[PDB]
Amino acid sequence: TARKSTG
Amino acid sequence: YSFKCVNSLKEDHNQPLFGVQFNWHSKEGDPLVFATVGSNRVTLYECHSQGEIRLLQSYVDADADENFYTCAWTYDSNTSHPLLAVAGSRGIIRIINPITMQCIKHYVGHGNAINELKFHPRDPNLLLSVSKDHALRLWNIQTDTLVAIFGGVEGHRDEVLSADYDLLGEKIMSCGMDHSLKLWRINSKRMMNAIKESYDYNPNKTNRPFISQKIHFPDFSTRDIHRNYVDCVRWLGDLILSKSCENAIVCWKPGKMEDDIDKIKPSESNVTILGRFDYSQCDIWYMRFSMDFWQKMLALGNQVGKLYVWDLEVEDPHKAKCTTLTHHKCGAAIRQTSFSRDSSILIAVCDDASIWRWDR
Repeated sequence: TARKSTG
Repeated sequence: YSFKCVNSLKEDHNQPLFGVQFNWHSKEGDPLVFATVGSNRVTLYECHSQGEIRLLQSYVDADADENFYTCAWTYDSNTSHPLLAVAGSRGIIRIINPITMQCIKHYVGHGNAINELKFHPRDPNLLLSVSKDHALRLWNIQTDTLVAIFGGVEGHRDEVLSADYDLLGEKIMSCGMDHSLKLWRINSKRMMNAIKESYDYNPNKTNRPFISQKIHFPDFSTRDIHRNYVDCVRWLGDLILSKSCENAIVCWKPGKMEDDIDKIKPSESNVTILGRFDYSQCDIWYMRFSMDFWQKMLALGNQVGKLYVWDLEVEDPHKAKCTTLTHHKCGAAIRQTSFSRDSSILIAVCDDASIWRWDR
């Protein structure tokens, strides 16, 4: 499920 | 279209800059100005010679926990003065006087995060907001009315992430985390009348509240373009450019190759793919492309600070010519780009709060 950030 | 990097800077908050917009309603002879949004603030800068990016003033929200995601420019339709709308996690739209940075007024409805704001291309008072609560709303910022909500179970079923009006502001395409792109026509009899009545509303002269339209059925819907969250969309005449987090902008249209967009019916089950512009390292969502004022070009940054620019001044969409712009010190994710109205400057803004200026 896609992340908004690389972290 | 070729550019070189002339300056960069970083804002003091160190949080992502999620949005950047030049003011395309700048007055002749005045310098070019853009706004950035990130943390709980919006900041304006002026572009000067020798790459200078001159810091003017910010608006900082009273809530330390607000996080502005998006902004859009318009002007006051009586005085011509530019106005800047901004919104984000708190779900409150603020209308800011960019000269003094005062918040002139605000609007609540979504209560829930606002992911994008767009002003209508012919009427500077019509503002579209798209929300994490799954709906779009159309507001009239002259009479301070909510004209319409676009939602319902046949609307989006998860956060709306972007939307765009077509050239004449007759119809909106929206897209979001349900993987779908939906069309909402606003030139219906019902919607043109709702707009006219919004202009006729003055709460000092009547007893009634202003009634908003509940629009529960899009005029077209598809989930057959992308296979993940759809986070930016733009009309290109009667075609659509849209992207997900799958390293592609797809150029497509509703219906079959020869179908006129104003003859598409809500039950249309086909789409036509006219081209796709692939690129690399843009796997994260909320990464928006922008076009110049004339729609001759499109720019997108990726999650490692590379910019891609496509020249769309060619006979068919799949013939677009790509160039890339890199700088050894720009390595954070680029969340949005913006071109000046004259196309001479491109600004990219990043997750580490940096801003990059490229001059044509």
